[PDB]
Order: sequence, then C-alpha cells, then structure tokens
Amino acid sequence: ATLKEVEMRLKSIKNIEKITKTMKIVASTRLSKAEKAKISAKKMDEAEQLFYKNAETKNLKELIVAITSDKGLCGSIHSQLAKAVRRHLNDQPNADIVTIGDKIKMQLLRTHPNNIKLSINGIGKDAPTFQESALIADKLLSVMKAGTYPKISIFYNDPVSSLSFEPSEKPIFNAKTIEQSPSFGKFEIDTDANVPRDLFEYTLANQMLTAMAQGYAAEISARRNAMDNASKNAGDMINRYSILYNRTRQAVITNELVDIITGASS
Amino acid sequence: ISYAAYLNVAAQAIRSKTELQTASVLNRSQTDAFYTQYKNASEPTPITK
Amino acid sequence: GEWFRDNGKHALIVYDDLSKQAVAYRQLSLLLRRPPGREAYPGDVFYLHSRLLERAAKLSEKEGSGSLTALPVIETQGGDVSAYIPTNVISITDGQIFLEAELFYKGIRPAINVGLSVSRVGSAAQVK
Repeated sequence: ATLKEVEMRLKSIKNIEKITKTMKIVASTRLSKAEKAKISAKKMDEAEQLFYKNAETKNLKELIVAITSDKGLCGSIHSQLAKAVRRHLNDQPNADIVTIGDKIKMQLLRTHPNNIKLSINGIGKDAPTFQESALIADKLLSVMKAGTYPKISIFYNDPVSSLSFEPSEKPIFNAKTIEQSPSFGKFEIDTDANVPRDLFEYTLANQMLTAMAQGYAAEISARRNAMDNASKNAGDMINRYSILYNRTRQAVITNELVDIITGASS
Repeated sequence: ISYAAYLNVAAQAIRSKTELQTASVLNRSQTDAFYTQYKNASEPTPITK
Repeated sequence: GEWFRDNGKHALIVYDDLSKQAVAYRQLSLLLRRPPGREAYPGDVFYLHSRLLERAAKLSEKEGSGSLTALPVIETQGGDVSAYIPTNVISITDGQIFLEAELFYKGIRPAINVGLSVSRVGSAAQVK
C-alpha cells in the first residue's frame, strides 16, 4: 500500500528471481558433471547385472533402502518416491526401512515412523561416489545385518529424460540367492572362496551407486526445472510490483503536492 | 572391513605429486556423510561414516 | 476522569478512538479556515493528543496518590502504523498493544502481536 511497503516487498522478489535463476545455471553445470557420472554408472550396470540375468537369479522380512536427498527445492523428487515406497510397504508392512537423505526420512517418518531403523545424512551436495556408496553399504552389513534378509530393495528415481524422471525399485540378492539360482551352473566359478558372499557385498555397494547416481541426476534435473519455473514466476510478480510501484510512487508525489497547493492558497 | 569397504581403502591408496589427481579425485575421497541410528522417532548419536 | 485522580481514587479512561477525534479536529479547523497541514490536519494535531494524554498520570503522596490510566485507541488503514496520526500517538504513549487481522484469523485472540507490543512501565506494575 505505502511506498516503503512496496519498495521492500518488490526488492525481496527481485532477489528471489536473481537467486532462483542463479541456481538454474548452478544446477546446469552440475548436470553436465552428473550426466557423465550417470552414464559411467548406467554403463557399469549392464556389465555387472548381466551375470545375474544369465544366471537367472530370482528371489525365494525385508530391508528397504530408500534414496533421495537432504535438499529440497527440486519439484516432487522426494514426494513421489515416498509415494512409491508407501504403495509397496502397503503390501509388506513388516519391513525395516533405511533412509538415505533427510527429505525422504521426514516424508516416511510421518507415515510409517517405526519401520525406519537407519538414516543417512548430508547426501546430495556433490555427486554420489563409491566411497559413500560402499561406506553406506558397510554400515548396512554391520548395523542392519544386511546379509540376512530374504529380500532387499533399493528405491530410487530414474531419469527418463532431462525433463522428467521415474520412481523405480530394484532387488539386491544375498549370497544364498546367488548360489541357488537356476542357471548358476552355466558359470565355472571356483567354489573355494565365497564368490557369492563377495558378489553380494560388492553388488550392495555397487547398485546403490547405480541408484544414487540416477536419483541424483533425476534430482539435478528436477531442481533446474523447479528453479527455471521459479524465475519465470518470480519475474511475473516483479511485473506486478514494478507497475504498482511506478504507480504508488506517482501517487505519493501527487498527494504531497495537493497538500502543498492547499497550504499555499489561504 | 567388508568387500566393499575393503576395495574402497584400496581405492584411496591409488587415490592418495598432486599431478594425476584432478579435482574430482580428491572429491571421490571426501564424504560429508553421517549415519544416524533410529528406534521406535530417533534413538542414538549421529556418527561420521 | 481527573476528579478521581485528584482525590486519591483511580480512574481508567478509554479514548475510543483518537483517530475519529483528530478527524473532527480537522473538520473544525478547515471550516474556520485555519491553513491546513499534512493530510489536511491542523499544524498542531500532535499537540491535540500530547496534551490530552499527558493528563493521565500517577500523582505523588503529597497529592493523595490518585491515578488516571489512559487506554487510547487508534485505527490504522491496511496495517499502516507509519501513517500520520498513529505515529503521533505512538510517540506519546508508554507502549502499545498491536492487534492484527492476520493473527485473529489464525485463532490468536486477543490478536496481539507479541513482538511489536510493549509496556514501557514493564514488570514494574505487575503482580509478582
């Protein structure tokens, strides 16, 4: 209503516009570095998960690892993966949930709080790495006793393209399941070492990465979209408040001027 | 110690002059990751990974 | 109200509201042709309230300890507490209670803006 009201509530939106715009380009560079980190993850999946495709490994209490991130301001990344885990957890209500990222721990803590036994923090700043992947995977084995569940499921977001993403699930098979797979014999594995045991702990770490890298790239492409739409909409308010200002500024001056003219007749 | 964590420590000798060591090598090496255990709302202290 | 104060009793006076008073004062003065001031108010529209509200007091022992407590009311437009009369009166009083429509509809009643309201007298006049 007043010039001061309009000057300070325009200014703040001029900032948000400049700001949300900066993080549209911030998370554009961050997309180039996370398309190469994605491809190197996805290419590596075909090579690792091919053995299982050929050995024909299938399943026979459940650990659910859910992956989004710590950050917000990224469309509906966290909201529609939590939506997936819920439709899944509806069928199997008796499962232990491990969360990677706070924005999915909260989404889930409000819906099935007691199923969550572990949370991973500080997760979506840089790209994901095998070190985070493996050290998350190591605690999984240690504190959750990962190696022992009949079924282990990673929930994550697959980048369909640049402009969208798909909430996806994948299984991890333990040592027992690998060994006792229909076409395991096709491969001449030396049964001395624990090739299945190692193959499991490696694939726990490895396919988590596969998931994190995609979810993360799904996110970086939801963030540069939500911010793209934010700048486009913040600029719409700057159009309203530029005009209202140019108005309220003139009105102020005219009304002080009427006061002055009245005071100057008498 | 576990086959993943075991190959990782091996991935940090081969990672740690500063030549054949681009920016993302010393960023493959750093983790801002803190694991919080949870029971019935939270339970115990958040520890470094 | 002064009769009570001046005789060792205690009056509370509610001036509801000083906005409407200033407006009359403006009407009275323009029709007398006294040259107008800000927003057409009279040059001394501040004195109008300053001398009114100074009368509210707590007298000494020598004067029988009578009090006049004033609770003037002001009405703003679109929460504009920077407007002319409200600025005058805020200058004068020992603090204010700010009421907000925003807070009223959130359920908060009285709709007091706790961060903006103060009492300069403070704890000094509050049952321990």
